[PDB]
Formats: sequence, C-alpha cells, structure tokens
Amino acid sequence: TRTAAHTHIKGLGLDESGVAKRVEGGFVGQIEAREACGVIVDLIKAKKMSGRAILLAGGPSTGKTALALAISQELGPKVPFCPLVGSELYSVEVKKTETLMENFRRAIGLRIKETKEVYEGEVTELTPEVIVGLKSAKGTKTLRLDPTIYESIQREKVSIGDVIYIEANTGAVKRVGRSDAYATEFDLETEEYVPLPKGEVHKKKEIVQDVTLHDLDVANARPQGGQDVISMMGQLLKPKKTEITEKLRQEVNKVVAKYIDQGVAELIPGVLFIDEVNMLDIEIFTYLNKALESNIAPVVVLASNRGMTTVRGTEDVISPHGVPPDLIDRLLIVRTLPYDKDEIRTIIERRATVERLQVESSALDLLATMGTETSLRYALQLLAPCGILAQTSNRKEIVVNDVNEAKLLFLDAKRSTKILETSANYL
Amino acid sequence: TRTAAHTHIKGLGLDESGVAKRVEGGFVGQIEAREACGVIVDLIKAKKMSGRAILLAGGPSTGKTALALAISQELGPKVPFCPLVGSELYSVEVKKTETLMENFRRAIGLRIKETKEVYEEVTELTPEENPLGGYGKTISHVIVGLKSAKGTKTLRLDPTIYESIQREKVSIGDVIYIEANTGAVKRVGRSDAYATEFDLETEEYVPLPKGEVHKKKEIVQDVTLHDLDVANARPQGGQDVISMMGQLLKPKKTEITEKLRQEVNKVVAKYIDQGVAELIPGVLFIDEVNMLDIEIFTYLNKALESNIAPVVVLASNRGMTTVRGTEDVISPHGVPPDLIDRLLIVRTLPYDKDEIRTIIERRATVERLQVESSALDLLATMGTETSLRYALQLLAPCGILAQTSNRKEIVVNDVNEAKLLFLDAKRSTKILETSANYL
Amino acid sequence: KLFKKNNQVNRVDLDFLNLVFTLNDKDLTSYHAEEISKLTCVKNFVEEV
Amino acid sequence: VNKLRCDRRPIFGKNLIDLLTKDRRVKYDKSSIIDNELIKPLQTRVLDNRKIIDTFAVLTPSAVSLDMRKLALGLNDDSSVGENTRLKVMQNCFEVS
Amino acid sequence: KSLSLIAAHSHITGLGLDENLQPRPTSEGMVGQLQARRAAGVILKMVQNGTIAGRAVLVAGPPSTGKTALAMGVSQSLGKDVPFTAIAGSEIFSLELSKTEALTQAFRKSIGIKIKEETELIEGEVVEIQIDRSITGGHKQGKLTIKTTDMETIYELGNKMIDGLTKEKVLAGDVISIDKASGKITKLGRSFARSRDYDAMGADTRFVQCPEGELQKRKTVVHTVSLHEIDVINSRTQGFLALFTGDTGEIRSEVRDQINTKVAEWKEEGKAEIVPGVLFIDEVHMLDIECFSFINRALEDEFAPIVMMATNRGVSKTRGTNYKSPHGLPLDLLDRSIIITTKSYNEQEIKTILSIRAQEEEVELSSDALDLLTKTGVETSLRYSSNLISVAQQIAMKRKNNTVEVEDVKRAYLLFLDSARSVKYVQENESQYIDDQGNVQISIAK
Amino acid sequence: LKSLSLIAAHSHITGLGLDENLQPRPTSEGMVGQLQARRAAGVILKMVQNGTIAGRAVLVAGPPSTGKTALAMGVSQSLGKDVPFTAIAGSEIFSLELSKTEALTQAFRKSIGIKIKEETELIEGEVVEIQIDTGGHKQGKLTIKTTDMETIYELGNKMIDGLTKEKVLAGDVISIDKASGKITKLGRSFARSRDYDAMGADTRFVQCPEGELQKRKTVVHTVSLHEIDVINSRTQGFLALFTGDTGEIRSEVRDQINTKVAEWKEEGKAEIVPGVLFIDEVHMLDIECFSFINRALEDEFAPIVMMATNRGVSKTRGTNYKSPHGLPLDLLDRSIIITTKSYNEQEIKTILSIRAQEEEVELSSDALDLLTKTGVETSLRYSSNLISVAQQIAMKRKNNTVEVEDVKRAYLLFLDSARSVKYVQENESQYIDDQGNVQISIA
Ligand SMILES: Nc1ncnc2c1ncn2[C@@H]1O[C@H](COP(=O)(O)OP(=O)(O)O)[C@@H](O)[C@H]1O
Ligand SMILES: Nc1ncnc2c1ncn2[C@@H]1O[C@H](COP(=O)(O)OP(=O)(O)O)[C@@H](O)[C@H]1O
Ligand SMILES: Nc1ncnc2c1ncn2[C@@H]1O[C@H](COP(=O)(O)OP(=O)(O)O)[C@@H](O)[C@H]1O
Ligand SMILES: Nc1ncnc2c1ncn2[C@@H]1O[C@H](COP(=O)(O)OP(=O)(O)O)[C@@H](O)[C@H]1O
Ligand SMILES: [Mg+2]
Ligand SMILES: [Mg+2]
Ligand SMILES: [Mg+2]
Ligand SMILES: [Mg+2]
Repeated sequence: TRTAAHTHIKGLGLDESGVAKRVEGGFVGQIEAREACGVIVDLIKAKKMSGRAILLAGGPSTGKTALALAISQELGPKVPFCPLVGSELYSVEVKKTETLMENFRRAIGLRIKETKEVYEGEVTELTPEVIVGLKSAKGTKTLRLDPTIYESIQREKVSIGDVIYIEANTGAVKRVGRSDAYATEFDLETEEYVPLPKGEVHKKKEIVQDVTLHDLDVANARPQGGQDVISMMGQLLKPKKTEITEKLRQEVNKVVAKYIDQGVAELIPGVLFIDEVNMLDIEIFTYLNKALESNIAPVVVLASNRGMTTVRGTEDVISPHGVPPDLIDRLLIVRTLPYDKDEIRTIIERRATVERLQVESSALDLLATMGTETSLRYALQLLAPCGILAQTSNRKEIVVNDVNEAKLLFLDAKRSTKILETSANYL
Repeated sequence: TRTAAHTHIKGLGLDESGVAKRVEGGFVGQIEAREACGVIVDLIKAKKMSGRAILLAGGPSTGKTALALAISQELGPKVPFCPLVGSELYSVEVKKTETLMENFRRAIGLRIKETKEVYEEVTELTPEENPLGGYGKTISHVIVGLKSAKGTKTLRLDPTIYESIQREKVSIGDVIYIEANTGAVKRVGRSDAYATEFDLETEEYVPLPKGEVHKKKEIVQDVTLHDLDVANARPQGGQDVISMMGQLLKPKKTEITEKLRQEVNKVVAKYIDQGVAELIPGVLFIDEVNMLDIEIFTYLNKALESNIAPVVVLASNRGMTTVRGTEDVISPHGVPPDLIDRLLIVRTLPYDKDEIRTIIERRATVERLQVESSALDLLATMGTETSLRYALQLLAPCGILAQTSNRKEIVVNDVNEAKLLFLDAKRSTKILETSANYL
Repeated sequence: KLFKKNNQVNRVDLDFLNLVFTLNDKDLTSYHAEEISKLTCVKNFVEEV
Repeated sequence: VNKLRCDRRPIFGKNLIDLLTKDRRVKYDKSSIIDNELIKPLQTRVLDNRKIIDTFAVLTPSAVSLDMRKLALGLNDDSSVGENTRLKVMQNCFEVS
Repeated sequence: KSLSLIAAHSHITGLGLDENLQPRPTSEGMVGQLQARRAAGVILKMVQNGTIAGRAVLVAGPPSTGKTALAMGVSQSLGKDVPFTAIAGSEIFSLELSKTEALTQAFRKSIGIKIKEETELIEGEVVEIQIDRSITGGHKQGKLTIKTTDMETIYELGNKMIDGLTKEKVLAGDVISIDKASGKITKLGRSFARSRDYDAMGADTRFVQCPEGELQKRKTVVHTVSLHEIDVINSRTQGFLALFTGDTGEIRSEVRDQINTKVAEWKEEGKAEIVPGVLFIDEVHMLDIECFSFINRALEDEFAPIVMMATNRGVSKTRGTNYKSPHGLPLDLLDRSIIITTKSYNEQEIKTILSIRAQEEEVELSSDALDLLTKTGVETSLRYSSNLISVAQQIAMKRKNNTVEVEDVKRAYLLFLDSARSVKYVQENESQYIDDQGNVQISIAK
Repeated sequence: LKSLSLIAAHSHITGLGLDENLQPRPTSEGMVGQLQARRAAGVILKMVQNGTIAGRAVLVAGPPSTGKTALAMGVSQSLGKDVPFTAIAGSEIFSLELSKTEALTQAFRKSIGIKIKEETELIEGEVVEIQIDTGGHKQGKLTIKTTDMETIYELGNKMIDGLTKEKVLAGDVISIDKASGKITKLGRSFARSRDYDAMGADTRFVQCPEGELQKRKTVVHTVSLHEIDVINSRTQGFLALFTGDTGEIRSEVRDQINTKVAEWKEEGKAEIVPGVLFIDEVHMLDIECFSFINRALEDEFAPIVMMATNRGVSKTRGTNYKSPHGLPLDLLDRSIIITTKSYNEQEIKTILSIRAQEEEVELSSDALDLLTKTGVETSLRYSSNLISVAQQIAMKRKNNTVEVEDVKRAYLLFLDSARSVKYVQENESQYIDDQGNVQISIA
C-alpha cells in the first residue's frame, strides 16, 4: 500500500450541474479552478474540436499537478493520456520538435476491431515444399504454409507428435508441447507433455484492442517484431531512434480515415499535459504555435509557477509565467489561489487519514500552525516521521511532544537558510 | 522559358584584343571589371598555372553573381565549375576543412579516352568432359553463335562465360551482347526475330541490333578526381559480407584520407604521361565568403599553397567588419589580412540612372513584355530612388495587372498601383517604427 | 527505366582501367609484378605482335 | 591488356596481403585457459540466463506492419537484389546458431 | 476524406476574388484585407503562369491578423497538382541534417514534375485459369478465356505468365488487368457477369466492377513527383524506404546536378512537365544568418519556387548577430524580397469572423451574446473571444439550453482569465510566484 | 619524372643551398637571403639524419610573407625519400569524430617510420603436366618446367587437395609456394593463346619463367607506425587508412606494439627511421593540445616537431590572456626559436626574377624594376601574382615580352589591399557595416 503525495485525489468531485462543493473527492477549496476544470472535461468529452490550449498558473503548493491528475482521473482510461515534463523534450537522438510531434501523436487513441484466425493441433508430418498436417481432438486438416514459418518451426525444435499453436494473420508460431497420448515414453524426460487441444483446428475470434497514432507510425516505419532470421537481422542494424517524415504521418492519417469511414473504428481525442513549461526553449515555444493550429492536434494543458521572467533561449523579453505573448494570445488562463488555515488543517488531517495514522486534535492544531508558518508540504512530509516517532514509544496516536521532537530533529527551508547565513564555511 | 534574375547574361561580352562594348551578352556597364575577368578567363584557359585566388568586392545588387555566371558561361561546358556559398561548408557529418577538401577536388576535372571492342540474336550454344582430376564435372570448351545483323558468327569460349550467361537467365534464342574486356554480359531481351512466339507475353521486343558481329566504339569520359577517390574508398560487390553491410550501412561520407589522394595523383600522373588522360583544371566559386570562419580561412591558405589547387574566385560585400570566430580582428570584407595578402582584389562600382534604365529595358525584353516609354522612365525613377532589384521584381506584378484589364503593354497607373500594393524596405521600416502594436 | 537507359551508351568501367585498386589488395606480391610487366612488355610480345 | 592489366596493383603501393599476415601474425602458443569462466563469453551468458528471460520477457508490440519486416533487408517478390544472392543470404544465415 | 475534427483555419476556403482580381467583402469564409487579398491573388496568378521562378514575398503585420489565414487561403485556392510546402522556422535545426541541407530538401520538395508513361494494359473478366506442366511437345499449355460486357475472347500464356499467375492464388472468375509492358496482375475485383451467384460475397471486392467491353486499350498514366523524391530514390539502393523514414543523410550534390540536366533533357524531349510549386516558411525570424545567406543564393536558381514568409516582430536582433536589424531580417534579404502588409481589424470584421466561427463550430449565437463577444474581442483580442465562444457552449447545455445567452458569456469571462487581467493579478501578487532571482514566499504566515 | 604538377606556389625550392660545412650559398634552388635561418635549418636537418636523439621542438617565427614555409619546403626536399615528412596545418586537428588529443597522437605515430626485412622461398611457373591415375590420391608426382629448367616432384594428398581447388591443365606455368603456403595462378601459356574468340578478366597469357623456378628472395618493407597500429586495431582495418574511420583506437595496441617493435629492433630484422612532423599555422590551437604536446615531446618515439607562426603577442585560443608569440610560456620554454628577418630589395629582385623564369616568362628589365618597386611598396606576393596577369595581358597585346605598360595596366586593373582599404574608407556608406547598416538608395 504505497502512498506518495497523491492517490487521495479521486476526482474533481463536480456536481452534474457544474457547481463544485467545498470538500469532496479528496479536494478542498479551489472552487473556481475545479469548475473551470470540469468545463474543460466536458469540452474534451465533446470530441468535436481540436488544437485547444489551456494554461493554469499559480504559486507553489497550490495543487496544479494535483488538478491535472484530477482531470485525468475524471476522464477515465478510455481517453489516451500521457503526462510530460518540459525537460523530457530535450534529447540527443532526434531534434526536440520531432519529439514534441511524437508525443503529440501518442496523445490520441484509436479503437479498432479485427478477426484473429488461428490453427492449433498435433504435429503429424512435415513434408518439404511447405505442407503440414494438424490433428485436433476431433478434427484434422492439412495446411500448406510459407517456408519462413517452416524454418521458424525448425528453429523451434518441434518434434514429431508435438502440439503447436499458429496465428495465421501474423504467422506467429508457438509449440504448446507434446500430446499426453504419447507421454510416458521416457522415465525422466525433460519435455513437458501437455493434453491435446479441444475443438476444430481452424478457429476465428474477435478483438477490440486500442492503439494510438504514434504506435501506428512507429510500427510502419520500424518493424520490431519479426521472427525469421532476415527480420531481426535487419531490425538490429539501426537501433537508434530516427526522424519520422511528415508524408508518413499523412499516409497514416489517410489509412485511419479510410478505416473509420468504412466503419470498423472510431477516433478518440486525448489530453497532453506538460508540467513546469517555464523552462522550455524559445524554439519549441514558437513551434507550439504552428503545432496547435492544426487539424489533428489534441488539447494541451500547461503548468508554470512563475511571474515576470525571461523565457529560456532569449535574453530580452520579460513575460508572465515564462510564456511569450504570442503563445499567450492563443491560451486560456486559470488562476489558482493560495490556501488558508482551516483548509490547511483539513488537508493535513485528510492526508493523515489516507496514511492510516491516529492524530490528536492539539497535534493537528500545532501542525496547521506550523504549516501556515512555513509551508503545507513541510508538514505533509514530516507527519509520517511523527507517526514513526510515536510508534517507537508504542503509541498509535500522535502527541504534541512527539511533533515538537520531530520538528527539532528535521529542519525546514527557513531555518536551514538562517543557519547557512551564519555559517563558518558555507555549511 | 523561365528565368530568375539571370540567364539573360550570355558570356562576358569581351571582343578580341580584350575590349568590352556597352550592350552585349545581356551586359551593360562596369567595363573594367569585365576586362579583368576576361583576363582571368584567359589565364584559366591557359591551363598552365594553377593555385591562384581572386576576390571581388562591391556593394549589394552590383552584379557579382552575374560576373561569376558570365565567367562560367565564357569558360564553356567542358571545364568543371562548382558554385558554392559559405554556409554549405558547415556540416554535421564531417569537418569543415574536410568538406572544403572535397569541394577543392571537385573543382578540377579530367577527360579520359578509351576504346572498347564488343560482340553482339544467338544462333546456338554448346559446352564441350573428363576433368582428369578430383573435380566433379566440367566442360573443356563452350561454343556459341551470335546472329546480329551484319552476318552471323560462331564463338568459342570458356565455361566461365557460360556460367555468367546462365546466371543472366537468357533463352537460347535471344539477343546477347558480350563484353570482351572482362566477360560481363546482360540480358538484352527477347529479340524481334522471335516475335509473337505465343499469343500473350511480357518480354521486350528488342529489335535486332544493326551492325557487325563485333563492334569497336570510342568512348570519351569527363570525370573529376573527387569522383575517383570516393569510388576508390567506397566498397562494391554483390553478396560478399562488406557488400551487404555497405548496402545497409547508410554510406555517410567520412574524412577521406590523403593516402587515396596520393595514390590517385600517382595513377593519373602515369596515365597522362602515357598520354591517355588529360587533366582539365576547374574553377571553384565561393559566394558570400564573409560567413566563413578563422579555421576555414587558415586551412584555405594551407590548401591554397597545395599542388593541384584550382583557381578559386571569392565574393563579398562587407566592409570594415570583424571576421567571424574572433572579435579583435577588424579586417576589410571580413577576410583575415593574411588571406588578403594571398590574392587579388577586383573593384566594382554602383550604376547610374541610365544604366538602371538600360537594365530594366533588357529585363523587360527577355521576359517578352511590352513597357510604355513613360512607364519605363518612371520605373527608373524609383529604381534609383529605392533600389535596382525592387524595380526589377516589380515588373511581373505589373504584367499581371495589365493582363487583368486585357492590355499587353504596361501603363503608368498600373505600375503606380503596383508600387502602392507592394512596399519597399524604406516604407516598411517607416511603418515599423511608426506603429507600436508589435510591428 | 527513364534513368537506367543510357548506361548502355555512356557507361565507363573504372575497374577496367584499374581505378578500384583499393579492393584488389589482398592477393598480390611484387616479384611477379615487375618481372612480368617488363618481360611481357618487351620480350614475350616481340615474338607475337 | 599488357599496358593496362598486366601488373597494375601487385606493385605494393598501398599494401600487400603477405605484409598483413606478417604484421597480423601471432607470437602466442596458448594462454588464458580460464576462458572457461574468467571471460565468460556472452554466447554462454545469454543461455545461462534462460530462466529469467522466460519469466520476464512479457511485453509485445501494440502494432506491426507485415511486408516491411522482409522489405527492410531489401528482399521481396519485387526487389532490386540479385537472383541467387537473395537465397545465398539466408543460406549462409540460416545455419547461424 | 481529410479526417479532421476542427481547425483554427477550417473556415477559410481558397481566398475570395473576382476575375478582375477584386476581393469580395465576404467570400469563402473570411472578411477584410482587401489589398492583401489582391496581392495574394496576384501571386497566385504568378504561380499559375509558371514562367517566373525564385521570387521572394514577405507578409508582415501585427500578430493575429490573417497571416497564416492568408497562407492557408492561397494554399487552398492553389488546389492539387501544385506542390505546397508549409514549414516552420524551427523544423530545420536538426542534429542529423545540416541547416542548408534541410533548406535544400524543402526547396526540392516544392518543385512539381509531371510525367506520362504509356503502357498497353488488357483487362476483362476471366472464367478460369489454365496452368500446365512441362511436357515433351513444348514448354506448357495455356488458353485463357476472358469475358466482358460486350465481347469475350481467348488468349494464351507466355511461359513467364504461368509463374506470375501461380505467385498468388488467383481465384477463377475475377477481373484482373495485365499490362504486357509490365506483366503486373491487378486483381481489382471478381467477375461481375451475373450477380445471382455473386450476391453474398461477404463484403469483398467493393461491389466488384462492371466489365467495360473492349479489351485492347492503351491509356497514358500521369504521375506527379518532386525533385526530392527522384534524388532520394537515386541516392541509395532502396531510396523509397529512406523517403518514408527520413534517413537520407546529406544527399550528394553531383546527383542533384545530374538530375537537373536529365530532367531538362526530358523537358526538351516533351516527356516531362515542370510544375512551379510553392514553399512557405512561417516565423522566419527564428532562422539563422547562415540560413539567410544560403537563401540569398538559392533564390536566384532557375529551379527556385516562389517562397512566402511571415513574421511578427519588428526591429529585432537577428539570430547569430548582436545588432537590432529592422524587421528582424538581414537588410539584403529585405532588398531582395517584396513586403506585403496586413492592417488591424475592425469591430465589424471581428464580429463577422466570430459569427463565421460560430456557424463553423455548430454554435448558435444570440444577438446580445454576439454583441458582448465582439466587445470582449475588441477589448482584448480576436483569439480570446474565438476561444470563449467555444468554451461557453459547454455552459450552454450544462443548463440544458442549446442556444447560448449573455449569462453563459459572463460566466465564461469570469471563469477564464485574460492576459491583461492575469498580468495585473501577477504584478499585484508578485511575492506569491517564483521571481526571476528565485525568490519565493511560500509561507503565508511570517 | 612523376611531377603531375602544373606549378607550385614555391616549386623552385629544391633542397637547401648548403655545402660540406653547411655554409648557405647566396642563391641556390629557389632560395635567397635569410642565411642564419638556412644555417639553423641545415643544423636541424643534419640532426634529423643523425637519428640518435628524439623529442626536439623547434619553432619558426617571422612576419607574414617572410618565407617561413619556404624553409620547411626546402628541408622536406632536402631529406627527400626514405624519411616521412607529415605537413599538417592547425585546423584539421579539430575533428568531431575524433578527440583532438587522439588526432595529435595519430599524427605523431604517422611521423615515425619503421622498415623490416623478410625472405620468402617459392617455386614460380613450374607445374608442367598433371598425370592423374590406380585411383584415389592420384597425380602423386608431376614434373615442373621453366624456359631453362625442369624437375620432377612428388605430390602428397594434401598437395592433391590444394591442386583440386582451382584445377589447371598444368600445360601453363603456375607459381606455388614452396614455403608451405598455397598456390597462385600465373596465367596461360602461348599454346592456347589462340583458343578464344572472346576474352575475360580471369586468366591472361603468361610467359614461361626464365631460370630456376625455385627462389628464396628477401624483401624489405617500409611503413609508418600509425599504419602498423591501425592494421592491428581491428580484425581488418586496411580501409581505415583509406576511409579514415580510425575510431579512436584504445591505448592497448600502442604499448604492445611498442614492445613488439622493440623486440624486432633487438632481433635486428627491423630498423626505425625518425621522420619530421611539421605543423604550419600553430597560433590557432587549444591549450589542451599544447599540454598534450608538452608531454608527448618526452616519448622515446617522438619525431622532430617543427612549428610555424607569424602572430606576435595575442590571445591564445582557449584562454583570456594575450600571451606573447601566441603560445603559452611553458611550450616556449621547451622549444627552439629561429627568427626570420624581412626581405631586401636585391633579394626582392632575385625572387621576382626566379618566379618569372619559373613560369617561363620573358621579362623586360624596366618592367622587372617596376615590379621590384611595387614589391617594395606593397607585399612581394602582390608582384609575384601580378607577373602572370601581366604576361597574359602582354599576350593579349600580341607582344611576347612583358612591356612596362602591360605591367602598369595589370596594376591598375587589380586593387591593392591598402588601396582597397582606402577606397572602402572613402565609400563606407555604400558597403554594409558590422551593425547591419547599409545604404542602397542613391537619392
Ligand atoms: N484540494 C486539495 N486536496 C488534496 N491535496 C491537495 C489539494 N490542494 C493541494 N494539495 C496537495 O498539494 C500538493 C501540491 O501539488 P502540486 O501541484 O504537485 O505542487 P504545486 O502546487 O507546488 O505545483 C500536492 O501534493 C497535493 O497533494
Ligand atoms: N551590368 C549588368 N547587366 C545585366 N544585369 C545586371 C548587371 N549588373 C547587375 N545585374 C543584375 O544584378 C543581379 C546580380 O546582383 P549582384 O551585383 O550579384 O548582387 P551582389 O552585389 O549582392 O552580389 C543579377 O540578377 C543581374 O540581373
Ligand atoms: N480575414 C479573416 N477571416 C477569418 N478569420 C481570420 C481572418 N484573419 C484572421 N483570422 C483568424 O485569426 C487566426 C489567424 O491568426 P494569424 O493572423 O495567422 O496569426 P499570426 O499573425 O501570428 O500569423 C485564425 O484562427 C483566424 O480564425
Ligand atoms: N628566402 C626565400 N627564397 C625563395 N623564395 C621565397 C623566400 N621567401 C619567400 N619566398 C617565396 O614567398 C612565397 C610565400 O612565402 P611563405 O613561406 O608563404 O611566407 P610566410 O613566411 O608568411 O608563410 C613562397 O612561395 C616562396 O617562393
Ligand atoms: Mg505542482
Ligand atoms: Mg549578387
Ligand atoms: Mg497566425
Ligand atoms: Mg606567429
């Protein structure tokens, strides 16, 4: 039961009428932010527009990433989701903009269905060109097959009387084992005999699996699932990630459009979330203007706890939240407010409860006072050491003396800075 | 039938005894520069002495690129000519100096001569046995026949050629040409003799060749040493290990060593000594050289004292600038003084109103357009007032506007409207400085 | 097809002129080289040409 | 032929195979017996880790396009490779353990 | 086709103009910019003529004033068969390709070539396929009877055609076309003939095809390719895979000059047609001085498509230098380019654009709501209102009224912040955020 | 004989005009003036062919166009063959596929040469006739022949297998290694020279060898150390000397091959020769390279390193101080400086005359004096370049001699560097400044 700074957020807790309550879904306060977030939730649920931009901005310890996780959880698993940090964009194998596009194409999902054809049964004979003979529980069929999977079977050390499993669509070959009809041939044979399969050798099934566009693009450009010697021999030659031409994206778009027009698939827009976007370079920032103003780009959400700052990559322009006005114009802004004392106390007690800790009311008052004095994250971090300190004295509850002892043991930012200022050698 | 600021310059327009008139080769004005550059053409055409450099300086829109293109036209299509810009020297695959060295070798070409005897339907084929050894089986000889047009002839050969033609997958009744130099033979196709063998087919009809059974032809090839050394370094072949590996290797060019240069120089030296090869020095053009760097300039000196250095020509428009890479070095045209000491300087001068008007007349004539006298006279007015190139570019929109109202010629109000529609640099920056809405 | 049609006209075999020499390294010595290149040049072919 | 291909390359210059053999020659009789386990060649390393690769290799690609696995090495029913070269490729490569 | 949900320029459709190159006040989904529209139409006519190459045109103006809109309009009005490449400034700074190499590749992308290959193709419904073995008398036995709507005949094999037909399991009775110049079987679908036996295929063959009757037909094939495809194909053993993967890797120049000469030969021979494509670059002020220098020369070549550029800033420092050049561009390029200026919009124009977006986004706007949206747009920006209109819908049917009203607009305005209000709040709350010097006041108390 | 040269910037320099006691002649082999520098170069040369002490650093100073590279070319021509001389500039050391230290190490190993002696025994062109046979292991004894010598030799099963691969009629003459090696086809005899109507590229008619086929001949082999390391760098790396992908060879081949070459030297079958590594344009280089050179000077296999530069006190590439001579003081401490003074009017006349006669240009005396006057005014390279263009313009005037007016026309055609600077000063507005400012509107 691992808990880490989250998992107490079970959703925005918004009413069906679009009015958020005070305490619900592991959330307290931020009524305006929650209402706007639910509005954006219904926006993406509409699945009619594309390339919309929302930025939420506020100081630290204001649950911005918590809000992003909340909207992601409220949307559910049907919609694709991919959290991101700004620093992850910079790579050495491919240019930054190409990685941005790669993450763009991974943020939209496609629900597809197809028929899987398989042939399974007992190995009867192997006549070279290649014809094979399969024996089932009741049926029996002979199959002519490509020499590639024949050689794969040879590599799979398939013997006589064995039972195998073949996927017709992909040519996947797998041997289940050998039939128990001829099993006790040896006293201590290493091969594990398995019972004969039941049913016809020919079988058809249906799947409903889901894929994203980036998966289709990388599958088309890079085949990395081969079985015969030529396949993996070729695919091991170029391990490095390369660029992806735009014409490949256009071809993939055409084929998925044909698939959905025929009526065996439908498109699912998704959400791309970039956290701490203040550090992004100017080139990526001006690339976002072109990337967003497109036809397929999904909605995007940004986070930045900044003010009058210079964006990285330049040295002149001072812009709010570290975002130049050009990207600001195509942006929606959500304001997050700092908390207050009673909300701090409620947060602390809720975090204690989700950590299954017993806390005495005076200890909660001390924790709230200290959190207002220094920060909420400080108290949230140090509550667990208080719990273990109480556990050392074999007490399941939290006492004020224990909290004071823990605060003595572990420092905060202001005390450490004050010690550093009066220090012998930059302690 | 299209042009882009050029292709109306037909040579340099220099008469015999080294004289340039006013209007010739689509060229007007700047007589002395044309005289000097014609002298340079003469020096290159001498093909005696190589390793020089020449830089020409001037203001923008002066015709430096036009001068270089005139040089290239005057030299002709036999001597190689490699235009270039400073930026292309930079690369993410090899060193800047190295790329300069490939361009250096690319500038100079070589013309080679060689005669080839080739034998060209097929009458029959038959191999001839006991190997008298541990070998399994072989044929003592192979006898074949070729039909052709100018009489047929039988041919006796070695089972190696029989194997090669078998690998070519050629029918017994077919047209075949066989190389006498090494024995390489390819399937010419289904000959016209065996037409409509069946109702439907796919093989090419390949009309039977008209000529002797064996034919000798003279081949003259013009290549550069840059093709030579990359051909030497790059591996070839079929199914051999390095052959497939190179086929999948993504053959990025990497740092050609000097040992290949020495070897190819020795081989071409002994071939020209034999008298089969002739070396044709070329000219390499670097446009807008101010974008180069100190490392490139120093290695440029070093390569400029080299043995097989082609004559190079440089272009720039900078003044008392600081050469890139450093900051304490203020040198003319952004070229380090040590390099400046190693070449000559050709001056170019701005035109006048009359010269600009003549340029406009020539440019209107080449594009098959009609310009009214007053309209052309006013075009010269803001040609001098703003720039030559602005008025040069303005012509095509004016022609379009004339097409709108169904009139072949160009009138005064048409070009006035065109000027109103499209702004010049001065007006644009005036609007930029006047407004404060980020424009 | 529109490109690989003039190879029957303008092709030149650099290998025929021994200009691919780098690939022909690991099979030769010189004691036969100079001796043959002189003897076949003069005395072997004076009785033939 | 005498003036073109009689002897042009056997004149040393770059290198000669006998020189490479003389240089790439070896002055060692026998050493590193514990090649056994001191070196532990990776061919033995992969098979020594059989159980973990059976028990851990789980993930599969989400999508794959057939006719590119074979086309990657440039051999298909319509390809630019030679007639017997394509078959000799895997005839030399199928015997690989 | 052309799958898409909604684009920021989904409403612009190929500009709007008369035969006299006069822009209508409202045409094909945009309003205003009369002189800019006329200049764009002039450039379009230039591109149609195709007798001019290597001309530079630059679009300038305040941000969010029909720049990319004009680019999309000219792209749509250009139509198919004319290549159009839109490229951002930051797409060329690659570690795999040099900047000049990428610019060269883009320029070669924007050059259209039309070719015509003539092949003798034979189609028609078949009945069965005859493939025999080798016997004493001859190579094989074969007699294909092929049927059509009009007349049905019989043909014979060609030795290789047995192998070609046995390559795939060809079912008896399908419409397959053969080009004897190529020998490629095109199994378009099964034989229509009578659909009484062919009424329950289970999808397949896409409603087959009605046979056309006559069989001997030689139809020319028109193929459009660009210079980049040709040179990439020539570069490697299998250039198409490199084209579809992007690992070309600094194509060599001599291939390019040979291609230029050979395509010129085809143009003189009448085999090929040259289409003057268009290259478009956005926010070119993000480019480097080396790129500008390379452009300065690459423009003058005969194989140089018309290049259009759009910027936002004015009098800025060109990247790679330290002097604030006018327009954020080198002066020589400004000399060699033609500048198109776009002016600020009006309240009437912004309200028309908002209504166009409303009808485009299936948004029903009340008159008072339109007035309030126009007031907000003229107060702050076009895009603010252009996003608020979409966002207010969710509020509209969160109260179960399909048509939006004033209250929903007020709620959206009070819920989502504007740049001016946001900057005012940030300035009044400077201690709450992270300073440029890393000064943060996390502690509310003390 | 193998001079594919058209010309060279300095091709008149063929060695140094010295004598038995190394006295610089006033004029010899395209070289004039700077007698002290020539004597120092001769001392360094005699030191090099002494070949008994390594790791010496010598630095050549001087103003531009003073001929510092002329001395390097002269000494390179003087040493001639059998001694490597690597002329490397300072810019190629900057590789993005190889560390600068690695490139310097490769250059250092290049400048050292090693020669070895090896002897092979072989029977050449004597395989005459094959007598196959009872059955199995047949052809166990076949004769050998030349144009002057014959012998019968018995063949074993191993030699039978060797002959089985690429079997030949044996009526030709084939060379086979008597040193327990393999067989090597020589070609075809004259008997079947008229047997083919078409030819290939596998077998060519070969002469029957003269003299005894058996021969145990010794061969000397010369190669530099860099090649000998790169050959053992991988399984096969002969392309590395050609392609150039050395791949930053790790420091295990180097020490082991140093031990191998020491063993070969002690055996006496290999002799080393210390060449000369010359670096032009040294003033641009990184301080890390300078420290690496500082250390590498101490190695036993350190070739004589000669540097050339012209800059005075200036900033060094990699630091923030204006060091004298463009080099760190540590490097200057362990080097030898050979300064070169400027050139004189008589020296200018001699050099210009040598240049003129080098390109077989007939020159009038007065034109030569005018060229000397200009080369006194401006750089000497200016006139050394104007000579060819003056010859060209004189040719255009149909007079073989280079008259004075032709030289004056050539001078008026091409601008001086100082003249160009002055004209730019007069027309600053016309040209583009370093601030991006320029004016094109005349009015
Ligand atoms: N309404 C809330 N309910 C529960 N936890 C909250 C709430 N608001 C903030 N938090 C906590 O505050 C922390 C700050 O969240 P986050 O946005 O990741 O950092 P910051 O706010 O500094 O950007 C989170 O770990 C979250 O658990
Ligand atoms: N004398 C001339 N005759 C014809 N065209 C000229 C002449 N001088 C300049 N031009 C025109 O000027 C253009 C070349 O400008 P150029 O002087 O090379 O610019 P820059 O000075 O920047 O190099 C050419 O397109 C050419 O048409
Ligand atoms: N004439 C117009 N008609 C309709 N919409 C327009 C028009 N001009 C601009 N727009 C709107 O402005 C947006 C384009 O802004 P744009 O001017 O391209 O920004 P930038 O100036 O940064 O390139 C589009 O979303 C479009 O809806
Ligand atoms: N003393 C000299 N004797 C002969 N030629 C000389 C002499 N000094 C200079 N030169 C000539 O000057 C030319 C350039 O000299 P160089 O060595 O490049 O000058 P720097 O010392 O500046 O490098 C050479 O081609 C050479 O022929
Ligand atoms: Mg956070
Ligand atoms: Mg120019
Ligand atoms: Mg825009
Ligand atoms: Mg110096």
